[PDB]
Amino acid sequence: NLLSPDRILTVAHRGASGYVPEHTILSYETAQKMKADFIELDLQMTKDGKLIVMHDEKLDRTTNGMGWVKDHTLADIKKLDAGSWFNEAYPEKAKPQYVGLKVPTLEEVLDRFGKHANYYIETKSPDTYPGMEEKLIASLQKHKLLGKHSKPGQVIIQSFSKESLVKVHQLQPNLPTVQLLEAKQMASMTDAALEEIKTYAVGAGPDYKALNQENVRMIRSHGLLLHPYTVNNEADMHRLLDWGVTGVFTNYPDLFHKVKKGY
Ligand SMILES: O=P(O)(O)OC[C@H](O)CO
Ligand SMILES: [Ca+2]
Ligand code: NA
Repeated sequence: NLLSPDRILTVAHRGASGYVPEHTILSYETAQKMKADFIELDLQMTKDGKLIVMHDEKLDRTTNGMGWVKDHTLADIKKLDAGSWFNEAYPEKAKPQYVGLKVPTLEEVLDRFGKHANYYIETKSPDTYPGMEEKLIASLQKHKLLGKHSKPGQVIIQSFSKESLVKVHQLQPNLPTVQLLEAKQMASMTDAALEEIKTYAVGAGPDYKALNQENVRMIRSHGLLLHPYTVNNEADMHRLLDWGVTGVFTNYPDLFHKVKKGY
């Protein structure tokens, strides 16, 4: 069971993004081959209302385009190069085949992997994107990833926005959510706050730098899954697993897969 506290989950942060440009089909394919349990998506929305996968609200960092995603049509965004930026930023990891990779839609990612992947999907800035949760759920429903014979945990919805997750939970009670937390939030965490999270979410996803043995124990004592982000070096993977987290977001899913076998 994907949602079992006894199972350690490898969540490939924006795919195998330590090796391949984030949020490209190729990044997700690479994560799959590296035995990731989940491929992780960040959602934005185009001017014509299409959900696409991109971390930033703006095109500037990971494409040769400029401006807010929501000011551009999907057709115009599909003209962009979403791979070359990676070759430039990380020359030592550059590959010729990264040139010309495209921004995928949510629909394209679900179409690519179907039920062969598990999806960890974040609603970014959902208050700025009317209808984001409904469109997301509609896409999941039509790709047969929802329903009550669906595999529990095949999709997890995550967000920094509590509002977004409460909305998802109200619309789809059996769709597991995970509340994301910044270091500043996690540092002042209370039992009351965790009990509140537990009413709509099955787990918490904090900045791992805010974690210690005591508050890992605290989170787990509430029966919450615990998936800290973003864990990229092996020593920290060991430390967190030793403390008792139940998975991580990582840019190096192959490395975490190896580490977790010892726990
Ligand atoms: O990488 P960010 O900025 O989306 O941070 C949150 C983690 O990815 C967990 O979704
Ligand atoms: Ca994310
Ligand atoms: Na750019």
